[PDB]
Amino acid sequence: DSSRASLTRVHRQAYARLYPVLLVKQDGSTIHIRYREPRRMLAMPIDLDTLSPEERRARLRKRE
Amino acid sequence: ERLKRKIRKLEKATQELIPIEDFITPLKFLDKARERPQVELTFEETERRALLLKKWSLYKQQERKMERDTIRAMLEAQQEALEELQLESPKLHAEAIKRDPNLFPFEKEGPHYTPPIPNYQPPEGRYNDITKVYTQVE
Amino acid sequence: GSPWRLLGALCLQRPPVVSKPLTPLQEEMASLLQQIEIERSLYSDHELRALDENQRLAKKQDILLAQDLEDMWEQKFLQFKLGARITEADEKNDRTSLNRKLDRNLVLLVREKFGDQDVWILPQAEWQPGETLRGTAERTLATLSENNMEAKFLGNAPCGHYTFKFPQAMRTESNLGAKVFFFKALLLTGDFSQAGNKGHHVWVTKDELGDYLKPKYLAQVRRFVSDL
Amino acid sequence: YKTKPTHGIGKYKHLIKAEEPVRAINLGTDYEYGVLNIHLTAYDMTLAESYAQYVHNLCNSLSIKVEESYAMPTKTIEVLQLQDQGSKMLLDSVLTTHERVVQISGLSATFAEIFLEIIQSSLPEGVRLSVKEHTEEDFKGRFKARPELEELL
Amino acid sequence: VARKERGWRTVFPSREFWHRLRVIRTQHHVEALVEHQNGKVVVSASTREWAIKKHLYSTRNVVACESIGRVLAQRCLEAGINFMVYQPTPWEAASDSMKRLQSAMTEGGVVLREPQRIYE
Amino acid sequence: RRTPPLGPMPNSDIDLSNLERLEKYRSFDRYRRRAEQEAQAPHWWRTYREYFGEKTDPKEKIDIGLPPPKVSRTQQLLERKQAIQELRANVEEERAARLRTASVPLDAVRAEWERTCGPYHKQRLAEYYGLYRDLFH
RNA sequence: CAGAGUGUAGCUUAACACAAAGCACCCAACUUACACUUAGGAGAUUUCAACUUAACUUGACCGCUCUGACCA
Ligand SMILES: [Mg+2]
Repeated sequence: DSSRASLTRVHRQAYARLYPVLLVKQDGSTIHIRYREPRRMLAMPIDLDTLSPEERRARLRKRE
Repeated sequence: ERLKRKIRKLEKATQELIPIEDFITPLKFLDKARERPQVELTFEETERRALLLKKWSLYKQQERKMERDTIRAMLEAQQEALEELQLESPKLHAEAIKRDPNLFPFEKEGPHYTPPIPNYQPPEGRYNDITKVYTQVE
Repeated sequence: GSPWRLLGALCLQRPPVVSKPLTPLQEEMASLLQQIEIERSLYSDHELRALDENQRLAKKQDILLAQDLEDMWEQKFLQFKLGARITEADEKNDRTSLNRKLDRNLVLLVREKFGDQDVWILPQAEWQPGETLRGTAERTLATLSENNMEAKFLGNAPCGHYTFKFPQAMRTESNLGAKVFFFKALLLTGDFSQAGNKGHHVWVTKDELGDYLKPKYLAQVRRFVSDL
Repeated sequence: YKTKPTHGIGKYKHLIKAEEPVRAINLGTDYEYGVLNIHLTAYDMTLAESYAQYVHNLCNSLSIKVEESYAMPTKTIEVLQLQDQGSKMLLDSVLTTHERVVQISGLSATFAEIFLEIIQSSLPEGVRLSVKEHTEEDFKGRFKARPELEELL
Repeated sequence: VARKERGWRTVFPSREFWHRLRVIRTQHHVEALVEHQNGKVVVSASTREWAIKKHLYSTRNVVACESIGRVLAQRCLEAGINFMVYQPTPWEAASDSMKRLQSAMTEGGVVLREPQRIYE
Repeated sequence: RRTPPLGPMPNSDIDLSNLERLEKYRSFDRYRRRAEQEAQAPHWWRTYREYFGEKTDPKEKIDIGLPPPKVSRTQQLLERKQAIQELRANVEEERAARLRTASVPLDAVRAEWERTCGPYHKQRLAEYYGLYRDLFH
């Protein structure tokens, strides 16, 4: 299962403290990660540039 | 003619591997200000950590036993089917032992912690990559 | 030829959607590993930013302190609601839905009528000359209730095989029985449509496989079906 | 001595595979795959490294030759989320992507389904498993580019 | 004055001794032997023995290796064996198990170094 | 002119067709363990054991002592297994072993040793000292 | 259900007794990883009797595999 190789720690001799952070993906699924600051959740945003030009013409008003 | 001679000699420079950031320690870490106080541990705590790691050795061993048994069960089941298929239809068996051509690339994603929320609108933004560029120079 | 009908079966599996819940010992080992990580870890940028605030208190320009930032961060997390790991299907025990038992791996079981009897089996289709045995298994997916399911067949070798013999009335020199060869596949995307969801299909885990399958049939299905 | 029955009692080089003191390509037979690359990409460096170690040790248990185990250059991405009631994107967080590659050769045709099942089921959360057949393009991806060479082209 | 088997310079271990201490560590047990250069075993202590095994929590840890040394040292003195050579590998010598086992032998009266042969 | 070997040659079972697939030693200790075992075995070729090893009668040494005592292995194994489980149960025993403070009572060891392996260790010592060779031929 | 063989933990024609052994395994540290090495971890005679003894020979007992029957 997922727990087969999940439980671990940073194996570097010198490393800065990392805090567990829930990364919320665009679909809304969340995965635990290690982040520099003691945040509780991180949300990955939808990138506007990827949007096609036909949609952006009509999504310009929708974005508002 | 001069251009051709140069092209032949260009390959003498061997390729150089791209450094890996993960292995390279950051310089900021060297500073002794960014050092944990290194608090010592109590006697009772060392017992709890030692006994816990003893339990971990055996729990992991049982985990490996199930994985080893699972592969053994699958291998025997697959072999028996291959033996039966050969007897029943040798021509069909020959196809079954061939290597799958369209199998790869095989891409799989780890299971998330929570399932995706149906109605979730992520606040739009932009992804900017800071990856450096390393070019080999004679 | 032979009195054995060659049939190909499909072992369609839905791989875990969510990570499994850590067990008691794993819950302890996880905390110990986190504790050990902190002890051997150098001070983080946020940690140092907080030490400066402590020095300021002893003596007596960022208005927001390190602790103040953490308070704001916590508020946002509490507001956000995570997707339920245990779905509404688990409450209703609706075994016809791909939503239930996200952590576990489900298998597809279809009810077909054989000898005027309702028997749960893996989707199967009779072999047609000129097609590989795995080709038959792929055909089983198409020859089902209306569905958009897409599957990734892993390899061409049969995972397992179950042999049964027809009853005396059906049993004859021409048709004694059938040879069923199973083929594993992963359900990448898609599900049975609402029109085809009336019944005769149940997504079940390995533990629940015995409830629907026969004794001898179950014994062979379990071998290749992964417990993990 | 040559004549004596014990001639050759101390020959050992046949026992050891000869090694010669740019790299030949390897492909597979109709019943075996060629060199394969197992790409373990995960935002958490520990999880990527952890599963790379697990896959390597699993290959040893199955007597599967592991040609090489290494890492790819870390990928850093800046997540600039729109500031409230503002038209200018502001940096919110930096996310690194860490990739570990385990190279295996000689994987059997029949056994491939068994191997993929085991390493697919044990995948940790947030870790992406991509298995690709080895190719010269991949090996050149770990070596720096030569603009000067391209300029001469 | 007895001659030691000199030679064997290109191979390991040396044969230039009258008695040697050999420690055999298995997956489950620890064994220490004192044997003559001719291959005969003079005295031995092993965790397989019930006399030693019943007083040990584990028969494969450092404590077992130290206990074997203490027991073997007593049996050595009773057999009149005061000197022997110990021929470990680089990793065996560094290990704490062999350090503790050697200390027990020396604290038990065994020198672990043999006197030089008297040629004249 | 070549002479056929007078027996199985060393390193002949090793299949050279699949050299890469064979399991290597990987460690000095594993090779040495196998090397010592091979040396002990008898060989058709000339060996150091022949010229330097003592020549003794092949017939087994006559045993002129008292008969061995009768022991019930099933009961003996039962009690010993229960004794070790009792010893290992104690938390103090595990802690002493983990912290490397535990020791064995030398006096108690020798008392049990005399009852169990001591007669066979004294026989080995007497054999090494030549007492049997000189006292009972 | 019936017949047949079969039984030490994963393997072993390990087990004379002085003893359930050797190796294969699992964790931690080292190693990018592997390997090596160090320091740790888990353990079996299916069960009960049969003349002292019996992991071993006898019977039952239980498990195991194989074959045939039942068997859509
Ligand atoms: Mg390891």
